[PDB]
Amino acid sequence: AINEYKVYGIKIDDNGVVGDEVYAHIVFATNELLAKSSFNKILKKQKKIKPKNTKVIKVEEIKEDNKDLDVKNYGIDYYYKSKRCDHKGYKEFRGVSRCHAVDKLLCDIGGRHSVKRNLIFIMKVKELTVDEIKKDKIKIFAMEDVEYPAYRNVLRSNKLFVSENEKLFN
Amino acid sequence: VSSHGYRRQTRNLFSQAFRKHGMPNTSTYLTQYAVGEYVDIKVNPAIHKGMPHKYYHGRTGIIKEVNRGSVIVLFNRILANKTVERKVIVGIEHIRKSKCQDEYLKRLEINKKIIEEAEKKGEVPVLFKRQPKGPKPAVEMLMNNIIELSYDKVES
Amino acid sequence: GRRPGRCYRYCKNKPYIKSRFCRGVPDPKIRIHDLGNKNAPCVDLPLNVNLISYSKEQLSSESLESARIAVNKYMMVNAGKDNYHVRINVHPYHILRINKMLSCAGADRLQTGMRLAYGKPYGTAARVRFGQRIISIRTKDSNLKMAMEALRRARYKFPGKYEVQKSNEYGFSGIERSQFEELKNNGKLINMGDHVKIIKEKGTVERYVKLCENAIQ
Amino acid sequence: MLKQKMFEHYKKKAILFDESRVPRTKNVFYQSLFSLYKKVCENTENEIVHKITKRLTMSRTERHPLKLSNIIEQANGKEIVVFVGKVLDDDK
Amino acid sequence: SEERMQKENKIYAPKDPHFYAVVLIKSPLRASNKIKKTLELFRLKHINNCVLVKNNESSRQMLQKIRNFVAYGELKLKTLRELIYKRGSCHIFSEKLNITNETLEDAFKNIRCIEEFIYELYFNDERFKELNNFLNPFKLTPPKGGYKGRKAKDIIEGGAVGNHQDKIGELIKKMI
RNA sequence: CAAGGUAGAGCAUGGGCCGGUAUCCUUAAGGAGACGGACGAACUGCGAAUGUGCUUUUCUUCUAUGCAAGCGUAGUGGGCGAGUUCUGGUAAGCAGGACUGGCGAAGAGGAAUGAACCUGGCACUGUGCUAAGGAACCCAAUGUCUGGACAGAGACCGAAAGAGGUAGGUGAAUAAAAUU
Ligand SMILES: [K+]
Ligand SMILES: [K+]
Ligand SMILES: [K+]
Ligand SMILES: [K+]
Ligand SMILES: [K+]
Ligand SMILES: [K+]
Ligand SMILES: [K+]
Ligand SMILES: [K+]
Ligand SMILES: [K+]
Ligand SMILES: [K+]
Ligand SMILES: [K+]
Ligand SMILES: [Mg+2]
Ligand SMILES: [Mg+2]
Ligand SMILES: [Mg+2]
Ligand SMILES: [Mg+2]
Ligand SMILES: [Mg+2]
Ligand SMILES: [Mg+2]
Ligand SMILES: [Mg+2]
Ligand SMILES: [Mg+2]
Repeated sequence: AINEYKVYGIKIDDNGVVGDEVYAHIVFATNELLAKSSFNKILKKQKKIKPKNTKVIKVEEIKEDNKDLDVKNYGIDYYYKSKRCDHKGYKEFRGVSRCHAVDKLLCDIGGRHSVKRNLIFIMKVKELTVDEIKKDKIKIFAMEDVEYPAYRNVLRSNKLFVSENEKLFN
Repeated sequence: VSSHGYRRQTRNLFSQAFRKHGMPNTSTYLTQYAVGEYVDIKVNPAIHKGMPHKYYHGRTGIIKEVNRGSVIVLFNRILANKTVERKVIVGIEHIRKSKCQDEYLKRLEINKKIIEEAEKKGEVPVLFKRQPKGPKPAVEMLMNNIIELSYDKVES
Repeated sequence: GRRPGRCYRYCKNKPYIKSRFCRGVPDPKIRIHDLGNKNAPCVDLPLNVNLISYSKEQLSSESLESARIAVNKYMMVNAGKDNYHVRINVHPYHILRINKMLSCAGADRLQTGMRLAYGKPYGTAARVRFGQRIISIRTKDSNLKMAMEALRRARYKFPGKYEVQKSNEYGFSGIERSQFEELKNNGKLINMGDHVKIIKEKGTVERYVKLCENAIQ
Repeated sequence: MLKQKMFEHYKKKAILFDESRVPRTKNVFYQSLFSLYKKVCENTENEIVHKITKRLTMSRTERHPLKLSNIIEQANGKEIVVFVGKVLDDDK
Repeated sequence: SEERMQKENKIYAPKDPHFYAVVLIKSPLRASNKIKKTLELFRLKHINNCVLVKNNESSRQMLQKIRNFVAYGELKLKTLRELIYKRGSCHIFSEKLNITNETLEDAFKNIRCIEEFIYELYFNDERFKELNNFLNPFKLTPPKGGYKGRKAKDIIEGGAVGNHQDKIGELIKKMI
């Protein structure tokens, strides 16, 4: 599970509201504290305001509707840190929410490249129509052309030992 | 192995700064000193009489006695896990007036007014203490002029 | 003979240099640092290729000499004498020591074991860090695949990791190719052999004029 | 406010009798006298009584003697003087 | 207030609170003497002790030194009430006692019931020292359901020590 | 409010490596060079973090079941180890220093076993809860989801150098399915 938040904040010195600007940042994280942490990280690297001179005025959660659980196609732009350097790339996913899309990327890179979730950075999330799809993976499922049978058996009962003449699986 | 002369290990200490060689300036000689002032030691390598031992360089103490061209200053030091007072003789070319009491003296000047009024009108002074910086203040913000931030820099 | 390379690989000790304090040091094996067409103007050899370090260690003067011979022989046979310039960037200033001991040990009048153990000079090495340029080439743009293969042969003469990489720079200038052309046209560059000086609006006017009549265009 | 309250408490507790001290003498007339003072202390705050009770518990060497003239010298114009010890003659 | 402010396209952010709450999560027995002295000055002595501290620049530098041992943050009124009612107690000098009407009236001449105490503690800044130094440190249990990760990591890393901000109430509510 | 010259950064006095265009000096060689690259424990033009001292309770916070001059008298004066760093040595369970906690003089639960590692400091009983580490069976508590991986491999385990198989990223082409 992963959530989406938008954080707002200003600069202060020995006195208040020293600049009339307000800064904003949308972030995918698990909770508000991990959200606030990211806001501090970006401010210090793109500007030079350290925490002691900042104040957060607001944090809000962003939520969709999707009462019917309709399935949508999304494209995601990302980078991650390896032992060598920083690696950029783009991949496409299907799901019922932007957060559902984002949790699947994080799982993928951990599986394929052996990276902990805190070393992955999301740059952009975009919802796409059928003509926009670039890579091969999801297109068959998007064009609604897939059926398959079950490969995994399923247990009939919670009992550990059963009679030879009973039905065992599904 | 090392040696134990009076000026051991003073190659960095006891050397003049870049473009600051030569004898002291007139202000050094025209400064008047009094018993009870706080004073600060900084050795001038060009003057060879009245030099203190290099342990005392950069330390601050209190004037105990005043002579023609030298001063006696009181210091404290730890030896064999006990505190010992030490009385150091220094020539006036190797000392400067210390700034360490500056703020306290200003505060005393304010207290000296209040403590008189406190006998006439009140009974006890308000005494004007310092306080450490408190929590972050409250703010009311107009909310036009929003600036967005993003991980646009890819950092190849 | 010599001890194996593993004895002196890592940078354990502080730098130690030939000086009034350290005498009786032997000469390093490498003596020649530039090969090919040394004085060729900066414009004439645009492509730049480097061997780059992915390690922090010491390189012996014996290894540097072996690499020089290897890289040079290849370029000379393939590029021709007038088409390339090679530079070996690192100089072996650090002195290694040995605490020499007898084979017929156990009992002697000589002070045996770890008594009075400080060593005598043994040889020399260069000290190297991550991301440093160890060997550099400039050539014609036709000779990319040749220059790559020349530098590959050095990679087997040194301990640790090293990579062959191509540069953004024009020649042995420090300038990116795009920017170089933009300064060359518009008259701002003066040739100084393997590199360039940039003209600026800084001095007296009669000097500015005298510089500009000398520009590359 | 609080720093004063604290210090004024410490100063008081430094005067009062300890109540876990007892004189080492096996003299029953001396132990009688201590019992009286002890029962007075637990019903008063007066500093003179507390000082007297603490001094009856100290050793023979701690109860050092005084000569008559030195009492007068220290009496500082008072009429009654009190002393937990022995008063000796001054031949001078 | 929030209605009036939004109706004129403006945001209001209140002043930071006057006190933090601190809980001692892990054992101090091998820490340096400088750390041990700092814990003493905050009155923390055994694991799962909890204590209230003035928000101030001196306190914030003390916390920076001990942050690897303690969870800290800010506490809203509802949780402050559950703490004082379920685990509070007091002292005069060396006598430990239950919070009762007689004992309040004795110590603070104008506070007479336990509800007035909580009100002054939350809303009056200038009496905090007197009001705080009357309460003993709170003695809590370990949290019900345990800790989710290695508690010695920072909260950002998924452990239990550091600054939990507005969310310390969740840790304390499992420990009352 | 003082003092400091280490890490980084630099090569302006001193030591010191390689190559130089115009120009200059001679030769008809070489030399100098308006500059670039490479450097020092006993080179410095600049300079941290951490640590040290001074004043102020007229400055937060704690504090009496606490500190304690003075007097009398014991044992000790072979140490060893962890983390961070340093010197000598090819190194060493090697020899020798510095800083903050240990074992010595420290039990209990955990790393199968271990002086020093992780949790965490012990009077004597009873009921609850957690840590570190575990949860097919030995042995108190275990299952779920998504990717990889076929080697008598891995969970415990060695280098420079490499091809093969498979999973992904980025950049070049070509394209009458794609392919390199
Ligand atoms: K000697
Ligand atoms: K051998
Ligand atoms: K032997
Ligand atoms: K230099
Ligand atoms: K140095
Ligand atoms: K002895
Ligand atoms: K022993
Ligand atoms: K111990
Ligand atoms: K065991
Ligand atoms: K062992
Ligand atoms: K079982
Ligand atoms: Mg020294
Ligand atoms: Mg003389
Ligand atoms: Mg060494
Ligand atoms: Mg520990
Ligand atoms: Mg847990
Ligand atoms: Mg350095
Ligand atoms: Mg000995
Ligand atoms: Mg043990």
